[PDB]
Amino acid sequence: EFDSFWFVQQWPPAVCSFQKSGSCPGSGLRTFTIHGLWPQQSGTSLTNCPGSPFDITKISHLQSQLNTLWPTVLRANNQQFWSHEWTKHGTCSESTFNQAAYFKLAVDMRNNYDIIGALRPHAAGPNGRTKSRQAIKGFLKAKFGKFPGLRCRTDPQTKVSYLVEVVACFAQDGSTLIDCTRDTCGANFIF
Ligand SMILES: Nc1nc2c(ncn2[C@@H]2O[C@H](COP(=O)(O)O)[C@@H](O)[C@H]2O)c(=O)[nH]1
Repeated sequence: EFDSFWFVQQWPPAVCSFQKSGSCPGSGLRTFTIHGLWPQQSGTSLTNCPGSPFDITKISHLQSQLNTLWPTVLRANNQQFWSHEWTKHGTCSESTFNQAAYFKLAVDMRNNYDIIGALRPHAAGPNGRTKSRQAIKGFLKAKFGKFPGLRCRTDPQTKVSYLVEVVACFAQDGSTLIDCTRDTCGANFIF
């Protein structure tokens, strides 16, 4: 039912910068974390596929890694976030990846796709300054071999565009990187 995966990582500070009021734990993180692993089909995310109910016992061995790499950055309950991501996205690839394998896949993908690490050397790390879409995609392609998908958000008040997420696209095997085909960023953005 799926032809690929979108492995979506979020930049905590940027994500939380849009919540103009209230608390947001993401305001203090300094590394990219996991938003989700989304099975794809025909250029769109497959969602809410019939499948097994979320079962925390299937990933109990990964709780340390998941609390570190897949915390919620908006709320406080990490498990609630994992459950939601499984039911809305994970079920769509359960035909080949059971819950344990799906979450292990996301963890391995995160450990194998260190965004800041790939940008740091080329002086492209975050600093609240303007960055080039082609430059950033170029540095990530040079390091990982394929083009990532960049996701930006515009501040409703200043109209300034900020990088909020980076997508690594994978083939249906969930291991072979492929080029992403869409960005929601303009030629330049703050990072
Ligand atoms: N993007 C995002 N959503 C989160 C996070 N923690 C909890 N959520 C919740 O998960 C929803 C994301 O749904 P998704 O787009 O992954 O299907 C959000 O609307 C929000 O209510 C987080 O760290 N990032």
